Amino acid sequence: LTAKRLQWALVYLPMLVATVYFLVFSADRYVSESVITVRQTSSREDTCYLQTYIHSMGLLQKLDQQLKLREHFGTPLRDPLFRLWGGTSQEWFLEYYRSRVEVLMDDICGLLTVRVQGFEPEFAQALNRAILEESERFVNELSHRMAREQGQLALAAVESARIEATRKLKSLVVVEPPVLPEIAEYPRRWYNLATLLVVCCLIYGVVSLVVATIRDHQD
Amino acid sequence: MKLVSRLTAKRLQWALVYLPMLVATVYFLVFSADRYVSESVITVRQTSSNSREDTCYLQTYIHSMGLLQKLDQQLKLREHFGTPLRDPLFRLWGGTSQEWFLEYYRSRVEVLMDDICGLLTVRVQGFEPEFAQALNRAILEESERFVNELSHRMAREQRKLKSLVVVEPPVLPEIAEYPRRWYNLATLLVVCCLIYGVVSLVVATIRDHQ
Amino acid sequence: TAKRLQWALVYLPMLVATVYFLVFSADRYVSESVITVRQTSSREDTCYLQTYIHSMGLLQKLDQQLKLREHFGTPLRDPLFRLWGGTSQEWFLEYYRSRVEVLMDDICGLLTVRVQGFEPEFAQALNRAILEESERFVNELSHRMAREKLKSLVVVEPPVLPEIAEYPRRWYNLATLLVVCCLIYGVVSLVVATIR
Amino acid sequence: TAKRLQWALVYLPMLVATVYFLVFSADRYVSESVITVRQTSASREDTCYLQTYIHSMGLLQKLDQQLKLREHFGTPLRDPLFRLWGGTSQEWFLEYYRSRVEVLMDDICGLLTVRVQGFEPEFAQALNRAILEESERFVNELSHRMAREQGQFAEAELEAEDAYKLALAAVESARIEATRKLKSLVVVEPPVLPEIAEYPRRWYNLATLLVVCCLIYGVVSLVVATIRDH
Repeated sequence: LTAKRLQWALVYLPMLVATVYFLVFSADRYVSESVITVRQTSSREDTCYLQTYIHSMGLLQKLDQQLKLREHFGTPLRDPLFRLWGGTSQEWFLEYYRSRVEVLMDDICGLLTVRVQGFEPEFAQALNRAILEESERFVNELSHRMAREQGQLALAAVESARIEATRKLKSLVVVEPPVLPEIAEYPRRWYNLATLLVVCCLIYGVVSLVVATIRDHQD
Repeated sequence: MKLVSRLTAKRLQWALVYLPMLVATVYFLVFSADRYVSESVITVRQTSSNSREDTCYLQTYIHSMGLLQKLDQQLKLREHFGTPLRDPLFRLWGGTSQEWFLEYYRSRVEVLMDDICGLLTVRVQGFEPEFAQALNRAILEESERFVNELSHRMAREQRKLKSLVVVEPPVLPEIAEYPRRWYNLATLLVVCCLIYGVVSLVVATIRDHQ
Repeated sequence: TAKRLQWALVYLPMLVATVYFLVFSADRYVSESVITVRQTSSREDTCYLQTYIHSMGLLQKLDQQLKLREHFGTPLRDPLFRLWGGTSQEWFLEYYRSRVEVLMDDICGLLTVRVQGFEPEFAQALNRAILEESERFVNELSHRMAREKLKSLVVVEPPVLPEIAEYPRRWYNLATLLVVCCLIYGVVSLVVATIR
Repeated sequence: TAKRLQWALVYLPMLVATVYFLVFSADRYVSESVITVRQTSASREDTCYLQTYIHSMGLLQKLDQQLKLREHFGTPLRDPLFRLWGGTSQEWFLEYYRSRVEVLMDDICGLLTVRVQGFEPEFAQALNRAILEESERFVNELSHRMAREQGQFAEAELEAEDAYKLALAAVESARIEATRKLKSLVVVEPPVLPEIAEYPRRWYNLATLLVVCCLIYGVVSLVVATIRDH
């Protein structure tokens, strides 16, 4: 258990693996963020509804039928970690999508920021636009169905029910529309490499100090 | 006290160190039964004005008994849950009591409440995915019927008053979420080790003391 | 000596509990019901129901309706949980309060009532009579207020016929008694050894 | 190893700093304005909408099409670290603009303070006025987007006579809603024209560099002592 073996098996090997991954094997991932809010036309419950519905399963069924997500995410064969392996289960696909699309909530303003990822910037922007339009359609159809079933003299009630069923009661205002990225911000190769270098340097130092400490006993 | 010296290091190991993974491996791999899960997300609204409390009403009503009787008459849960004879732990034995059936149904159907803004999530386990989806849909339809009858009664004593919002409809699973075989094996390894270390220390000090 | 506290402290309660729970105990079925009072047009009415269920007048009306004094005297084999004949009215009140457990869930205003009895149909009938009389009192309060169907009772979970005896848990009671008896033995042995 | 160790993590770092700061650095002028939106005839949510929109990306595209900040921010060649290099990424441009434009909100009153940076005073003032005008137009456009859909719905409904009356009244209400300035932005302090720079604070960063260099020197001396005792 010499120092050469510890340096080779704790510092040089993991840094070598990380270097030959992040430089020649990793696949770039472009993000396309947007900032949205849903308001009543002359609201925390509706933004919770949107936050849940974005990570839902029916939205995935619609989006996979629309923009062909599965065959897009299987394109980069060089990177084996972030690619979507073919023939995988539906639950793995759902978890992969939930990892790719990140939704954050600003509770002070109730603003939903959605950052989607894709291996092509145009695909990421198209996916974000599809998410926005499907979210608006869902938040509209919910109120449409609710008012139509609630409304279902008598003639005035029928007229009120039909005009409520056809009215655009809800609307989604796009504060910051889905942008088209130019370069990929993921993965942060150099930051990850520096963090890993610090971590294995500290780990090697700690284990070397421990080894010297146990070796101190010389009966 | 004479049996304390019998417990050598090799003995206590076969005792709680290896044995447990033997039985865990012969159960979780060749004896357990898959359990597909269907998940739905709902919330009831204030349409009967012309509302978390109604959601807790629904939370108590889902884990009730009359709903279980209705579902047993409708979809025959009792005969379905006895299907896997391979795994008795995850199976409903025939001829059991009604209360044990109620506890089994409460264990299978899991209801959670997102409390920051009140979203009712329901996860239903079944040995076939289509049966889990059907049970979830039946639970939702009886849910809507009860929340409508909840008002229909006082309206009659004094039209769809309330309504059920379906954020996430009952999905049809493809692969089985439970049981987590390798995960349970890993946690079992961790616990069996920890207790072996602790009991080795305590048997060492009780051997030294006497 | 130390054998006196070894035997007479922990063993004799275990033989007593064994000869009670195994043979001398009487099975007690239990029914449950989950309700909420709501106006037909409200926590105050819920608190009114809470203090009215465990009251005196309701006990008199229930004794007239169903004669619980005869029903709680049937099992002669159980000397503790049976209702002794010719007891005081106050002991009857405490017995009724023990046999009918009401729990309040105030995060949404839910009443739950669990009624124990030696017959399952009797337990269901007692639960239904309690629900009916509580509803009658709920509207009678407003009727007497406005005299010089105002309110209704919402039934989340109606009374249920029990099939097996949920109470008492013999093995659970024996185990927790064993644990406490051993603890008591441990503490008294430690102090009686460290006093020396 | 012993004496040359300090001649690297402290003195040399402090040096590569003063010759850059007092010779290589170029001044950066600051233009300050204080704004608050208001409903005509709380209002904090629209102010925080505005806070999001100022640092947003579409506003940067509009400002680049209007005033062409890309070539302006690359004019001073004397600062390799502070200028905007040519051919850099769009995201780096967004980060640079976010760094240059500073937005604060005081919440006990809800006033927005916008402090923009530049290399000329006239350019800084014109940029501040550009964000002011674009924000004032943006709030009105956001409010009118919610009204043009109602106008379209009323036009669809327009396609006994009481139905005609309500269809005309609703479409007239939608028309007068779509053409009215519903959200108006009032300026407490208009953008000002600076005279001297303030944000190239030479003496402030030198103390921080001194502190971090002393900390690095101490920790590196301690680990060197460790490895020497080993």
